[PDB]
Amino acid sequence: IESGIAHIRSTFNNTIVMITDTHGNALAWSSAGSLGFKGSRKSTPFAAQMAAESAAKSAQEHGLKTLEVTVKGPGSGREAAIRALQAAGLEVTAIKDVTPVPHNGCRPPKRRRV
RNA sequence: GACUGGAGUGCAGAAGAGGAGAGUGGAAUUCCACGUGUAGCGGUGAAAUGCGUAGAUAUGUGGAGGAACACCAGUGGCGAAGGCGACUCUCUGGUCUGUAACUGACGCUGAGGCGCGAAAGCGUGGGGAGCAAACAGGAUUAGAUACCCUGGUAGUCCACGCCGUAAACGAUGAGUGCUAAGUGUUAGGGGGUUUCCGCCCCUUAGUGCUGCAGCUAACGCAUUAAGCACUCCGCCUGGGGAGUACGACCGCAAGGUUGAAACUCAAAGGAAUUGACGGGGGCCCGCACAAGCGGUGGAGCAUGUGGUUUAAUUCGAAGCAACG
Ligand SMILES: [K+]
Ligand SMILES: [K+]
Ligand SMILES: [Mg+2]
Ligand SMILES: [Mg+2]
Ligand SMILES: [Mg+2]
Ligand SMILES: [Mg+2]
Repeated sequence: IESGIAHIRSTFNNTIVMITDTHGNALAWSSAGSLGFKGSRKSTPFAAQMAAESAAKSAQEHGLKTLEVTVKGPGSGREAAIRALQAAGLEVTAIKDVTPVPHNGCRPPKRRRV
């Protein structure tokens, strides 16, 4: 009711933004597809902003003033999404990383055009 | 017979992902269960196949399973090479530095043999999370038995045993000595100075950069020589056929090692130079685009050209650069 955590999964294809409680129960989420986009336009900072805003202004169901934000992936829309979450009318307390880095564990798939 | 600069042992130190075994750690991919949780996720140049209201995607908790080990990590270390990176222990190999104690040429190479030997692959039995040949579906395309997407078996991992190939490459055989420098870097030693620290110089074995002589067809090599010399081995004698055929040996097999001729060609090739080109880069320009104006292509006619039909339909011009 007072504070939440935001998880953004930004990738070179789409941006998901989920607002949850600090001990990890979902209240809301959104993405560019639920926002109404269909192609590469999903992958844009504008879609990132819009999905962020929809997420936060539904998170004001049970209400909050403060967010801790956690950013995942190489998607370029993290700046726009964080600006959205600051400017929607919430006090983003801190930003942090969820870069899922293995210490050379399981290997990636192949490069493209090979 | 004698000696020690080679070679080796001893003695005092130093580094190290050198190898085998056993055990061990946490990231992190996947999966199982459970909450929260609502309609998308994924992917592309666009998509679609596919997963998803029988509830995902995500988010947290806990658990299972295997594979590889970020930072350190560096033209840095070690190793004969292949290659070796998480940690600890055990068992082991080799290298360098200093000494001049010890032996006293005991050495260098090395046909034929013996072993090792990336990855793929083969046999048996496990394991199999990811990635993934083959394959299926979806796109692409003129077609696509491909690139591209979603899935995915062999495999990849282990034990044991085979296979013994490689752009297995520094495309540069092992050994010895000699022939200018400058500079990093690693492991050591010696000395001058200084409170150690720190700076400096000399030297040993490595590893890299740049360069003198000299060599080289040149590119370039240059005390880590492709220099100057000696020993030993292996290999070459135009291209292709052909690393084929016969033969032998090895191999469960796949296939490997050894290795020709007939026939055919008049070249094949290396390095470098000048251009031209480039679905390479960079800089600059032109109505070249873009921004705009008005037009052609549509209609009718004039003209020219083509094709044709003609006794003849004179000849010439033919992408830009022929066709009022
Ligand atoms: K096997
Ligand atoms: K190699
Ligand atoms: Mg193998
Ligand atoms: Mg224009
Ligand atoms: Mg007209
Ligand atoms: Mg004419």
